[PDB]
Amino acid sequence: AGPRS
Amino acid sequence: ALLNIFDIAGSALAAQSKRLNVAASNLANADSVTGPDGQPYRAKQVVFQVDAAPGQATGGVKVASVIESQAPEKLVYEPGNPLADANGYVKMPNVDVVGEMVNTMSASRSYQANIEVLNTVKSMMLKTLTLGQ
Amino acid sequence: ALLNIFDIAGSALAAQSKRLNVAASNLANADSVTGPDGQPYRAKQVVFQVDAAPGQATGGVKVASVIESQAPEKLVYEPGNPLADANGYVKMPNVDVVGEMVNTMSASRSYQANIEVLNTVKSMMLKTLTLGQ
Amino acid sequence: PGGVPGALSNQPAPPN
Amino acid sequence: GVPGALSNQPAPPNEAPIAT
Amino acid sequence: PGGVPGALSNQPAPPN
Amino acid sequence: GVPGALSNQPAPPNEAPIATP
Amino acid sequence: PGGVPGALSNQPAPPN
Amino acid sequence: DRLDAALRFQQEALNLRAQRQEILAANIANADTPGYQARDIDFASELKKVMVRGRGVALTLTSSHHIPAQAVAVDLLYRVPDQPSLDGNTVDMDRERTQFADNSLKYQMGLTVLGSQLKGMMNVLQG
Amino acid sequence: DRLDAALRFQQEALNLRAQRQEILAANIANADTPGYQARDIDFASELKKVMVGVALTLTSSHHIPAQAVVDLLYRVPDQPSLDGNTVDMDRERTQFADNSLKYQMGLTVLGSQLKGMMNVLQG
Amino acid sequence: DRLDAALRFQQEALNLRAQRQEILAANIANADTPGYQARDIDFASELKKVMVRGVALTLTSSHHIPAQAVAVDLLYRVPDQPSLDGNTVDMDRERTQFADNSLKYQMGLTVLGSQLKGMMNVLQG
Amino acid sequence: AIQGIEGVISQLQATAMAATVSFAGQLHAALDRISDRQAAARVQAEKFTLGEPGIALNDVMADMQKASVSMQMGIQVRNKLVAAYQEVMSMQV
Repeated sequence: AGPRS
Repeated sequence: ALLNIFDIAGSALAAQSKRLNVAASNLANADSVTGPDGQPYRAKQVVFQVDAAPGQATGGVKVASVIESQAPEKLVYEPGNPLADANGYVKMPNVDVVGEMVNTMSASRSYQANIEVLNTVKSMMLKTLTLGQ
Repeated sequence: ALLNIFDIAGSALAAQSKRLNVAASNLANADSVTGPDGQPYRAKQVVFQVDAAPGQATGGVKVASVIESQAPEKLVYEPGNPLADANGYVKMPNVDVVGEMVNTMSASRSYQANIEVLNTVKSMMLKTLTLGQ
Repeated sequence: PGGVPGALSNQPAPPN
Repeated sequence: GVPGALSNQPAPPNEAPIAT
Repeated sequence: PGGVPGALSNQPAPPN
Repeated sequence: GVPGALSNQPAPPNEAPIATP
Repeated sequence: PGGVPGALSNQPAPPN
Repeated sequence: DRLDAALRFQQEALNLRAQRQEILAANIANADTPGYQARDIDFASELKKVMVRGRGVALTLTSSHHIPAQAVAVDLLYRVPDQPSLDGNTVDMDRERTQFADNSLKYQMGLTVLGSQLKGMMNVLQG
Repeated sequence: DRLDAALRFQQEALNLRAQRQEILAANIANADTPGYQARDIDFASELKKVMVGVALTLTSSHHIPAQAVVDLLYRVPDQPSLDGNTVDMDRERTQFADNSLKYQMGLTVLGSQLKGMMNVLQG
Repeated sequence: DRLDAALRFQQEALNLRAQRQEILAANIANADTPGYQARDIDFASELKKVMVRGVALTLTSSHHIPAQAVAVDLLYRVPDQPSLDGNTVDMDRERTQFADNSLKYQMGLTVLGSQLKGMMNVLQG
Repeated sequence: AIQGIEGVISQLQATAMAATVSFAGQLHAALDRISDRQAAARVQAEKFTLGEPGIALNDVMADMQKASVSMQMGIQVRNKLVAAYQEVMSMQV
C-alpha cells in the first residue's frame, strides 16, 4: 500500500 | 514580511550544507576506482534554484537535484584490472580538486553570511515586540 | 511543558561529556601495550539511547553502557615481549586516531549546542515568569 | 535502539 | 515530499553496502 | 532555472 | 541507582591500580 | 578529607 | 466562563509552543543518536484541533469519597530527511536550529500578546 | 479614524522597511544561484504610492463581508560574473545593515508617538 | 493564624529552595577538592515532611541569660564517571540543577509576591 | 441519613410529577466562583512546585493572572455596591 495515510 | 526571512535563510543554510556535502563527497572519492557495482564514481553537483512558493518572483534558494557531471571520464591504462574495457582502460573520476576546495570555502563563507543575516533579523524581531512597552 | 527541556539538555550534556571522556581515553592510550592484568587495552565506545521512559517518544540521550570494541586487536611482532603469544605476536589497541579526533570535535560542538539550547530555554521561562508584567 | 555515536557507526561495514 | 517537510510515515532505513 | 553553483558554472566551456 | 540520581549511601572509594596483585 | 587539587592527585601512583 | 473563553486562544497557543519547544529540544539533544528519526508537530492543525475539540469525558463523582478521573496527545509527524546518513539519523541540524529560533520568537510573541490582553483587562478594572 | 492618520506614515514606512529587508535577504540567500538577478525596490517612490478600498455592502447578518487579497527594480550590475549572477556581496551587505538601522529607527519613532499619546491619557 | 497558614506552603518551599541553593553552591565550590562526594536534597520529600510536621531555658527571673536551645537527610548524588581523586561532583549536572533551582526560587518569589499583592489589594479601599 | 433518603425519594417523586431570585444568592454564587478560581490556581502552583509531571509554568502563570483578574473584578463590584448602598442609605426621609 506504500506510505498511505 | 520578516517572519518569512527565517524560512528563506534556513533554506539557504540547507542548500549550502548540501553543496558542502557534495564537495566533500567529491574530494573523498577523487582516487576511487569502483562503486558497489562495476561503474566508476561520477562526480556530483547540486542544482540551485529560486524557491518562491507564492507568486512574488524571488525568495530563497532550493536544491532541485543532485546530478552527475557528463565530463569525459579519465582513462588510465591498467589491463590487468578486471574492470578494464576491451582496450585495457579503467574509468577514473573527473573530480576537479581545486574547484572542489574553492567550492568548500565559498560555501562556508555563504553559510556564515546567512548566519549573520539570521542573527540580525532575529534581534530586530525580538526588539519589535517591545514596541511602545 | 518547557521545564522538561532542562532535563533533556542536562542528559544531553552529561552524555556528550561521557562521549568526550571515552574519546580522550582512547586517544591517550592509543599506544599502551598492557593493562593492569596483562590484557591489551581494547578501545571503548559509548552506547546512546533515547530517554523515552519518562516520556513517550521524545527524550534526551542516555549512555546505556560503555562497550569494548570487539574488532581484532592489531598484532605486532615481538618475540622478546613477555606478553607475546606462542607465535610471537603482541596485541596492540585498535584505536583509529582520526576517528577519535573527529569524535572529540563532534562531542564538543554538540555539547556547545545543547548549552545554547539550555540558555535560551532558561531565558524564555525567566521572561515567562513576568507574564502580565 | 541506538548505537555508538560518531566514528563506529559512520563507516562502511560488512553485513552482520 | 519537500526535503524538510512533515510526513506521517518514518523514512526508510538507509544502508551503505560494499558491493551490490 | 538556475544551474550548478560555484566551480562548474564559473569555468569557460563551449555552449551545447 | 541510575547516574545523576540521589542515593542513601556514599559511592565506594575510587582507586586505579597500576598492577593488579 | 582532601588533598592537592590537580595534577598531583589525578595521576596514578604506587600504593602505600 | 467568559474570562477563560476570551483568553483561551493565546494560552493554548503558548502551551503548544512550549510542547513543540520540548520536541525541538529533544531533536537537538538527539543530534548524534543513531537510528533516531526527527519528530515534530504541525502547529496550525494541532491548535485548530485544540480549539475545536477541547482540552475527555469526565466521570461522575457521585459522593465526595468517589475518586475522580486520573490523568489519561499530539500527532508526532516525522520530518522528511534532507540528506542520507549511514547511522540512520534523520536530525538535520540547520533546519532544527532555524525552527528552534523561530519557535522561541513565536513563544515570545504569544507571551507579549497574552500579557497585553491581561493588562488591558486590569487597566479596565482599575478605578 | 484620526488615530490611523497620525500613525499611517510610520506604519507604512515600517512595513516597507520589513519588505525591503526580506528582499535584500532573498538577494543574499540566492547569491550562488546562476542566472539570478538582484532585485530591489525604490523605498521613497513606494512610500509615496502606499501613503497616497470599497468594502462590499452587507445588507443583513448572513451576507458575507468583502474578502481582502510593490514593484521590484533590477539592480545595476557592477562586475560581470560568468554564471549570470549579478548579486554583489558588499553593496547588499551595506544595504542590509542600513535597512536594519532604519527599521530600528522607525520602531523608535512609532513607539515614542504611541507613548506620548499614552501619557496624554494617563491620569 | 490564618494568614500564616495560607502563606505557609510557598514560604516553606522558598526557604527549602534557598537551602538547596546553598548546598548546590557548596558543591560547586568544592568541585576540585579530592575525596568530596556531591550531596543534594530530595525537594519533594523534604517539603512534604516539613509541612506534615529546641528547649530554651525558663527565664522565670527578669535578670538572667536567655541562653540557647540549639534536619534534612543529605542524599549522596550518584556519580556519573569515576575519577582518581575520588571527586563525585559532575559539573554538568550541578550546573543544570543550579540553574533549575535559581529559576524555581524566582518562581516561588513571584507566586508568594502575587499572593501578598492580592491580599493587600483586597484591603485597599 | 434515614431522613436524607426520605428526601431523595421525595425529590424522585418531584421529578415524576414534573415529567425566587435572591440577590444574596447571586452574590454568594459569584463569591464562591471567585474562591474556586483562586483555589484552583493555588493548587496548580502547589503541584508544580512539588515537581508533578504534566504541569506547565505558562499555564500556571496564566491561571494565576486570571484568578487575580477575577478577584479584582469582585473588589470593584463590591466597591460600587457599597458606595451605592451608602448613597441610598444616607438620604433624609
